[PDB]
Formats: sequence, C-alpha cells, structure tokens
Amino acid sequence: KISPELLQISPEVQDALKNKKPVVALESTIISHFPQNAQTAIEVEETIRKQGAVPATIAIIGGVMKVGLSKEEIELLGREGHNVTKVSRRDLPFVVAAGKNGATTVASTMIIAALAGIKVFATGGIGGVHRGAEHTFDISADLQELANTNVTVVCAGAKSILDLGLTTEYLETFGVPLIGYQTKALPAFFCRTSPFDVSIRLDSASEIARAMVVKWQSGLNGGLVVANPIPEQFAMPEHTINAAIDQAVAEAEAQGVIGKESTPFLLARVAELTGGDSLKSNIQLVFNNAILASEIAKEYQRLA
Amino acid sequence: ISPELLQISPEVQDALKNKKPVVALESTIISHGMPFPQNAQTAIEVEETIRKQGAVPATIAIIGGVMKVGLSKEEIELLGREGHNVTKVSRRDLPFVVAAGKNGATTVASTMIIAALAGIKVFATGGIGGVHRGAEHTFDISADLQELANTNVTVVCAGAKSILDLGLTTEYLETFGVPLIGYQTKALPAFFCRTSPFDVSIRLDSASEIARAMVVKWQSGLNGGLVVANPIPEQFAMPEHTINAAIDQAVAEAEAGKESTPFLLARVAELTGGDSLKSNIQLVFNNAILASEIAKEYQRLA
Amino acid sequence: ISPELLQISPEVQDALKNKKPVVALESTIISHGMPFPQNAQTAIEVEETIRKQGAVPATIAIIGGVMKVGLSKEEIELLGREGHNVTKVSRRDLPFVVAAGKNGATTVASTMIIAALAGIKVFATGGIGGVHRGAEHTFDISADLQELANTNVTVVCAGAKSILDLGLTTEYLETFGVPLIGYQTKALPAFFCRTSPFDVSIRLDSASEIARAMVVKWQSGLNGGLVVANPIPEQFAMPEHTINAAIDQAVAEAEAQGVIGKESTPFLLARVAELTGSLKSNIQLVFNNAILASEIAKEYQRLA
Ligand SMILES: [Mn+2]
Ligand SMILES: [Mn+2]
Ligand SMILES: [Mn+2]
Repeated sequence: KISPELLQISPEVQDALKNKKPVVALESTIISHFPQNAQTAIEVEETIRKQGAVPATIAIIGGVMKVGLSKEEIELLGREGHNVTKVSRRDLPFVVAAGKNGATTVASTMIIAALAGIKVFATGGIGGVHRGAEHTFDISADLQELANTNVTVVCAGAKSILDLGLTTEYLETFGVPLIGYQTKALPAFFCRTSPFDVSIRLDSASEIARAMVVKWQSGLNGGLVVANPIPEQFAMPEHTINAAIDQAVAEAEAQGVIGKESTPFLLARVAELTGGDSLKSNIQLVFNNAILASEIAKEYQRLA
Repeated sequence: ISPELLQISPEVQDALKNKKPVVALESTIISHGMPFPQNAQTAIEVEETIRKQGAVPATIAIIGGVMKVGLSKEEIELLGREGHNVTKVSRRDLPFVVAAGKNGATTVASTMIIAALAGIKVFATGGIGGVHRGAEHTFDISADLQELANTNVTVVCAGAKSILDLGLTTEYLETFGVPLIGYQTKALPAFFCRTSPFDVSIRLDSASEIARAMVVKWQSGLNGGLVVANPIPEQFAMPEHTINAAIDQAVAEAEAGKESTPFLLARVAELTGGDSLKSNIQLVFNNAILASEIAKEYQRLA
Repeated sequence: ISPELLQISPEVQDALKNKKPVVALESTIISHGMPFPQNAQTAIEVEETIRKQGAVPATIAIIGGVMKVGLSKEEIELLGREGHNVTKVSRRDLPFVVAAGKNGATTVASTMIIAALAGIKVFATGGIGGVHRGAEHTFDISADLQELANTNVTVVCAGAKSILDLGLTTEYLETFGVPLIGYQTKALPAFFCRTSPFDVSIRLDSASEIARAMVVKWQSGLNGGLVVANPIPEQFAMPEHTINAAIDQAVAEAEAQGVIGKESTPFLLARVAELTGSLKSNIQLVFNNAILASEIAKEYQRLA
C-alpha cells in the first residue's frame, strides 16, 4: 500500500491486473542511453499487444515511479535522452525524492514491477559478473535483484560483454533458476550459443509459468532468468562479435571506464566496431523476448 | 502452503502438533548411498536411532512432485531403488522437480528449505558445502552457504570437507553472520578428521547451550541458520596429518575446473584409504544423536 | 522482544515516546578505542555533542547479557575500564554473548541491528568496515557490508576505515544496492583524509535531502541501510601522503605477522596510530559525524 505520490500505475494496467489479463513489464534504460528510441519502445509495446498481452513500460517521471507510460512520457524520456539518470536500486530513492526523471535498469524495473504485482518482464540482456571481477568485484546489482525479487526476466541471456562463466556460478550460489528456452546452451546475447549451459532447459511457456507458480507458492523468493536465443537469422557470427567485444573490453580497461558507465560504453563501442550490426541484433532479440514474455505472461495468468 | 505442493507425514504431523522434538534428514543419503537395499536399510536405521533418542525423525524428499516431510518405508525404498537415477535437488532445481512431478533427493540447502516450511529447526547431515579451492577465480561457492545465511535451521554436521577451501569458507560464514559452533571443540572438524587448521566461531559443550543460543538468536530477529560442527567419533576418525598430506599431494598433482573437486576427492580417497561413504554414514548417525539432543532442548526452551 | 533481551534506557524511551530525534552510538570505540579514563570521557563527550545539537544520544552495548539501548555513565565507565577484556560483538557473536550473560562492545553491524530493534534510524560512527586489502584472495569482507545491505539504518561515517580496499568496498556496496551518499562531496572521503580516488554514489548537500531520501527508500520497500560519508573537518585532516605511508606500513606488516580475522582492524588502527603516532583526527571525525547525524535525525523525525 504505497503512496500514490511515489507510485502510479496506468489506468489500462490497473484494469488489466484487476481482470487478470497478462501484463509484460518493460525497462526504460533501453529508451534512454531520438526520435528512434521512442518509436521503437512504442512498437515493442505494440508487439506485446499483438501477442495478446498488455505492455507496461516502467520509468520514473517527475519523481514518480510509473508503471505504464503515455506516449508523451515515452517521448519525454526519448528526447531528454542521455540527460536521464540510469537508475539502479541505490539510485531509486534519490531520483524519486528529487522529483526527477529516470530510466530503470533491470534491477529497478524488477523492483517496480514487483510493487505493481507484475511477474513477467521482457528485456534485452541482464547484467552480470564483469570480466575481471575476480579482482575488481564489479558485479551487477541485477544479480542480487534476481536473488531477491519475484519477477521472471526474459532476456537473451546475460549481455555477452560480461564474464558468462562467473555469472552462471553466481546465479547458482544465490539459487536463481537459469532457464534455457528450447536450449541447453546459455545464449550469448548477440549469439545463440555459448560455452556455458543453463540450469534447466524448458521447451514451453506453459512449463515456465507452472514453475513460477510452484516456486512462489513454495515461498522461494527471488526471480527467474529465462534465456531466449536470438533468432538465427539475426544472430551475429561468433568470431566477428567476439573480436569486437574483446577489443571494446580491452579499451574500457585501458580508459578506466568503471561502474554504471561500463555497459553503455561497451555496447556503444561494439556497435561502432560492427558498423551498427550488433545494435540491429540487439533490437531483434528484444522483440523476440517480448513475444516469449507475452506467452509466459498468458500462461502464468492462466495457471494463477 | 498447499497439500499438493507439500505433505507432512502423520507421524511428523503428530510430533509437530504436540511439540515433540523433530529432526530433519536429507534424502541424498538414500539415493547416493550404498547399493540397495542397504541405502534404504541404513536410512531406516538412522530414523530408528533418532526415535531411540526420544526424537521424531523427518526424512525429507520430493516424491512424485510433492515435497515430503517424513517418509514412509516404501518411499525410502523407492529412493534407494531408483538410486543414482534420482536427481539431487538444489534451491534453483526445486520448483522444476515439483512442477514436473519428478522424484528427487534433497540437498543440504533444499532440506533446510523444506524443513523450515515444516517448522523444523534442527537438521542432521554428514557435511555442508562450502567455498571451493580456486573459487577466488572460479566463483564456485556452494549455495548451502547462502541457505545458511537466510534460513532458520541448525545444521549438525562434521563441518565441510577439507577438500574445499576452509579458510575462505570460514570467512564467508563470518561475512554473512552465520554462527559456526564447535561441539566440544575449538578446532573446526572436517569430515574424516576431528580437527583442521581453522577454528569455529565459538565452542559450546552442550546441546542445551546450543539450544539456548538458537532461542536468543531467533527471538532477537537474527534470521539465518547455524552450523554445529560435530567431530566424527574417534573410532571412525582419520589423522589430520595424513589427510592434509594427501590433500596437499592431490592439489599439487591437479596443478599439472569442474573436475577439480571430485578429482581431489577420489585422489585423497586413494592415498589415505579413507572411504567417503562409510565415514559419511558414521557422521550421520553421530550427528543424528547430537541433533536429537539439541531438538529436545530447543523444544524445552521455546 | 522480551525485556530480558533488550532494554531501552529511560532517556531514550522518553525520546522515542515523545518523538524526539535519537542518534545511536557504538560501544566498540569505547572499549577498544583508547585507555581509561580517556575512553569513557570521550564517549560521554560524544553523547553531549549530540545533546547540544538538540538530539538524544543512545550508546548501545551488551551489558550483563542484555542488549542496552542508551547507557548510564556507570556502564560507559564499566566498558571503558574493561577495555579489551570486553568481547567485540558481531552478528554471529550476539546470540552467544547474550545467552552467556556477558558484557560486549557492539560493532557497526551489531549496533545497526540493535538500533533497528529499537526503532532508531540514525547511527553515528567513525568509519564503517569494508572489503579488506587482499580480499580478492582472502574473502575477508566485513559483515558491516551485509548489515548495510539488509538493515534499515543510516550510518554516518568518515567513509570506510582507511586501512581497507576502498575500490572493492564501493563495488560491493553497489552490487548490494546500498546508497553511498557523500555529504557535500562527490569524492569518497577516506577516514583521516577528506578525499580519495573513488566516488560516492550520490552527492547530497543537506541533511534535509538525506532524510527525505530515507523516507522514500523505506516507504518504497527497499530495505537496507544508507552510508553517509562525511569528510573530516579540514583542521583535523591528515595529508594523503603521510597517512598513506603509515597505513601502507601497517598493512604490509599485518600481512607479515599474518593477522587475519576480527583482530585485523584493531591491530591495524593500533600500528598506524603508533606510526602517526591520528588519534586526534579520529576523535574529531567522530564528533563531526555525531553533529551531522543529529541533523539527519532531526530532519528524519520531522518527516516520520
Ligand atoms: Mn558495475
Ligand atoms: Mn558449485
Ligand atoms: Mn574480517
């Protein structure tokens, strides 16, 4: 029972949740970080609608945590652009307190989705353990949010700029299911495969939804990662994308890029080295994840 | 929680409702134990041992998708017979085995989880998982440690195997605020061995003192479990110098990933002649006795 | 919670009942800080600083097995006389010291726990524990960081104790979603020094802003504490090079003697003090923190 001053859920989204319609949450750190970003966010939403679900994009607008955004608010974040704060769990109180706009990471989008009672969240890729984290301790707060918050996150696996092995160990220690959708191999984000394997392979949205129900009815708190391979036709060739990522990582280290700036810097550089191709792949994987997320949301509402 | 998800056997139900002391047991001892029909028989004997101590045993497992607190003879027999075909169930595995109606053997973490759902505060096992050697670069860290950080259950064990990294494990437990109690020992015992190069966080000499501390801990709202490291009886114990000699040797030989830990297990086994299974059975009986005592005293004090 | 476990002094009960701002203080600085009578004198002087700021101090300790929130002069003197005979009490120690009827000095972590049990939201200390130098191979990481992750108390400090690894500590706090607020500073102060190569998560210039963010954070269900890093007053600051030399020596030698455990911080601060031969600065940063904490408590109580 949080104050309407802090949190506001759109009329459509309230309506949908009351009527037990499937809702899929979306993050805003994709929209920030124009007027392309806006149009694209709006058609991720329309993709969800065409899959028979209701999209809810989450962001902080004028200090208010908002679940479901008008096209005007979407626009606002789009044009305000890089001036928008990237908001993780530790940033969230300050942006709200100060009455500012903010774009939510995987972690804070999970937080707000859970406040609104939304169990399914579609994104591109989750944060994770950064390469070199054995000596830097640079580990995304996303992984702790997954440890603790009851939301299924549908992604292309963790972002492949990270250390995927360490990320899978970390997920295991903290008891977070890593589900391959129709895959045993952990998808590489831009790529379909990787040297690492998910914790369980499941072939149907129905199985995932049933597992969500069981997990939470049994009081095992925390989220689920659903790793969904990018469609083959949009995947990056392993060698090319690997070279680009490796060079970007090396440059980030050499340039002292650290903290919240690491991921956006890496993604932007990789786009540069691949001539925008990695970006096209990123878009395709996000649509793909929105579709799957919609199916899981439908089956979850059916099973609960 | 739904009876379709979780079922407590009539015996354990009666014990709980009447406030009789209950001790949880894991099921991986049955599936991964001696060849049937011995693994079954043994699990049965551990239960009987708990009853003779004046406690009610609850063996925990997943049978046909149901989390089961306490088992019948035929469930135990079924797990024994299915043997290694039964999957070991961790926290991240639990929902899926249950959803899919599978059988499964519960690990330390999953047994703590299910016990806690049943309101059982004491769990007797052989050993706990820990931080693995090389975890500083592999991040391979047992989920048991996080379960201990979060779930209110006292796990009576022989500590963790010396094949793990015990220094890192003791640090990890301190960071997460988990008591490591030596039972009548300052030295941290490890599996085969009554001692090791590391210390517990506190030594306590009685079941009643451990119970008293559990009561203060949870009445003060400090959630999370407790490790009670109980040295293997001298009769079954192995000298620390030989065990350490063997491990150092096996780790020197391994030097020249996922194969590291069990490689060390097998090698140390070969070198010392130590037998993991037999030793573990001994550990479970011993810990089952201590655990029954702690459960009785806790029941008294709460 | 039973009166047998936890007792709140009349002064503090009065304050809580009448909605007066309360600031918690630790006991470990008392027992393990310096020699008697000076240690007890200083403790009482810190309490008086708080009172002068118009807040009410609550020094916390375990006395005769009881968790005490607010202490008598007699009790502070007891802890001061006993000095190092008094056990340093962490979260994993607390149940056993209470059960055994023992006296004990509470760490940052245990002080947070007991303060929270009493509804006290603001705690002034010298510096927080953190990730130790070499923690990448030793895993020596203060339980203070986990307490900050989980317990709802704002801790006003001069940053982390500076014998620690500040880089690893800042990454750790970020992973676990803990705000690190610089009070009128973006650079993270390092204990004796006003600045360091590292940054806080957000700079805030007023106690009012800090309080408003506390209310928003906890009303939004984001449990966990907040670190407020308050640079030592310029007149008491120590030159980076000199202090860094001493600290360097003390650490290298702590590794030489091989002290690893809870005795590490006491040993370190000891040796460094010796080479300093630092204590003046430590006392003054504590007073400074007590003053800021009093203001934060006033602003927070005003809202709560
Ligand atoms: Mn990071
Ligand atoms: Mn492992
Ligand atoms: Mn330590």
